Amino acid sequence: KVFGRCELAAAMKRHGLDNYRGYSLGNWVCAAKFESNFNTQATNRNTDGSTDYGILQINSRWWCNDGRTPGSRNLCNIPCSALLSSDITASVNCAKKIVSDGNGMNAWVAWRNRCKGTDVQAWIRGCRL
Ligand code: NA
Ligand SMILES: [Pt+2]
Repeated sequence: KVFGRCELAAAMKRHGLDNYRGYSLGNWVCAAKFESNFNTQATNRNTDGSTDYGILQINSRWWCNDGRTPGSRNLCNIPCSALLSSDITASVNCAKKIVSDGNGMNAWVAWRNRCKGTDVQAWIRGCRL
């Protein structure tokens, strides 16, 4: 599913990401734009053999089981395919564990490099939230 910007903002808000660990909703919408282009089906292979999955590009190295990342962890206790659903619940629930783990949104390379320190409130402008 490719979300619209305000459509994703509404879903992320409903699932409790606005101000989650102090990150405003615009931070999460910006992170999903640059991680996945708002596409729940996005997948990208990492150099270490792991893969990033879904609208927030969650890594099989630590967070999910994809059956091809040997020696890895599954800290969200899910198959990585759960992170590709049109329903973002599994991605949002897993993102909450990631952002809680001590590095905050720096875990998302695209957030660090393209969102951090920018006018992230622009990402929710015009939306009826
Ligand atoms: Na894993
Ligand atoms: Pt939820």
